[PDB]
Amino acid sequence: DFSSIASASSSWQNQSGSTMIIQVDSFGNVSGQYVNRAQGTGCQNSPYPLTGRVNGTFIAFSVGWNNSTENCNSATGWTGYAQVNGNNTEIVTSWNLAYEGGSGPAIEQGQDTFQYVPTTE
Amino acid sequence: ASSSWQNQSGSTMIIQVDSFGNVSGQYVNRAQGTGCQNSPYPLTGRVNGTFIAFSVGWNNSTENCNSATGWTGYAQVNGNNTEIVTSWNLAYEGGSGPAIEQGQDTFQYVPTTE
Ligand SMILES: O=C(O)CCCC[C@@H]1SC[C@@H]2NC(=O)N[C@@H]21
Ligand SMILES: O=C(O)CCCC[C@@H]1SC[C@@H]2NC(=O)N[C@@H]21
Repeated sequence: DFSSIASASSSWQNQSGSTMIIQVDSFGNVSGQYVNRAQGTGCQNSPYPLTGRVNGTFIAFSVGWNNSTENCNSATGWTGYAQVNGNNTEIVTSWNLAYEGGSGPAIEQGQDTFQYVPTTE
Repeated sequence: ASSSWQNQSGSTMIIQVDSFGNVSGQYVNRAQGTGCQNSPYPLTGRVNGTFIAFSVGWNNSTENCNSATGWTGYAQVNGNNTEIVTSWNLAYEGGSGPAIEQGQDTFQYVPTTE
């Protein structure tokens, strides 16, 4: 359960190198900070707030791509589930990125799997 | 600040945008064939200019669908109409195990809930 995650910060990285730090409360809110490091994308290396909801093993969270350091005129939402892989827990997700193309507004699809990262010294 | 929306499926939401770009409200699901219909669910999200993403976990203690959905899109001003064009994913327990369904919703701006 994402309850296991409650009342503590926990960190998570995806295969494109992005990290998020997330707080899950007992009310099922998700708060955190999202550092994007995926190539081909604006808004990298700078923390973006994030908010979402957890229900048991499922989660969905949201980021708007403005934090005052960089604005990419866009937003992303992710939806997925926690699962145990080997003996790591990860979060499997599909995501959409809504942004301003030059042909017009577009919405790009993709997938991201986040691995739990324990705190390091 | 506060506004109501209905999508092609008859589903309804109310959203407040605060001074930090947070979205808050509730979502009432009316899409045929789905769980968790006709019952308020918490909604949270973020906005950025004309773009937005929001999230719901389908759990309220009246009905838990073991389930969560995220939407991402943009508002556009279609004359008298304002719309939110979205794509969504719904992650849920399927028969094989956990799974993720894709779909799309256009939300029409509701002036005064008719
Ligand atoms: O380029 C932008 O408009 C904002 C950054 C985009 C980041 C996307 S969102 C989904 C995918 N997962 C990531 O960690 N980064 C990309
Ligand atoms: O059946 C469930 O697991 C909960 C109901 C989910 C309703 C989906 S979410 C996306 C689409 N838009 C809606 O207003 N309803 C469906």
